[PDB]
Amino acid sequence: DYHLETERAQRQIKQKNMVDWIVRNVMKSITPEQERLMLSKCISDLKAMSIKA
Amino acid sequence: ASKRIARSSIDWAKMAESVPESQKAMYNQFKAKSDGYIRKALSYPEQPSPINWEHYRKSLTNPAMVDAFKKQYEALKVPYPEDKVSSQIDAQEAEAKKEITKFIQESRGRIENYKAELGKLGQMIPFEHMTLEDFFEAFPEKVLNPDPPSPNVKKKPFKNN
Repeated sequence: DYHLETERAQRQIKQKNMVDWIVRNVMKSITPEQERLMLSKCISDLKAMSIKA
Repeated sequence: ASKRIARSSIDWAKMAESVPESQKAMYNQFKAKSDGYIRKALSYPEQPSPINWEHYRKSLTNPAMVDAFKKQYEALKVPYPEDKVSSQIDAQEAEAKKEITKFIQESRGRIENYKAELGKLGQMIPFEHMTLEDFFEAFPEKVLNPDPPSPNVKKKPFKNN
């Protein structure tokens, strides 16, 4: 039970640490060329939903 | 590991009939004292509680410590401890046997005395057609010259003080 709770405590802090690391890394990594590509994909997906009727 | 599981129990009924109740009231203490150790014998059976080692192996990231714990648990399997005062009980058992034989032969002697007394009463002539001399002969309490005098020679007419 001690090893299980130690593993659970280490798993919980690693999950919390990787969550805030991913949030900070995703927010700090914003590029305009990828933003325009995602904008074009959103327009194409909107056009695909209009066709799907 | 063997010998006495909780199923073993001597016949209390014959033992309870044998003792003279409050004359051997320590048996009433002894049975409850033994019953208390039965309560300890009620708990902790032979095998312990099984543990699912595979659940802890899969849940823990590194199950090598669980394997080491399981290997050490299987290696450390201590057997039963040693009997201490069994020889003293055996020594008192032999002393009890001697007291058994001594009490048996003394009771046999007293039984033969009571049988001889009943044989005397069986061979005694009845009190209806019995002469007074034969009453004195069958019961040697008697009266004679070196005897306590009394106005009526009775069982206790002499001192009365």
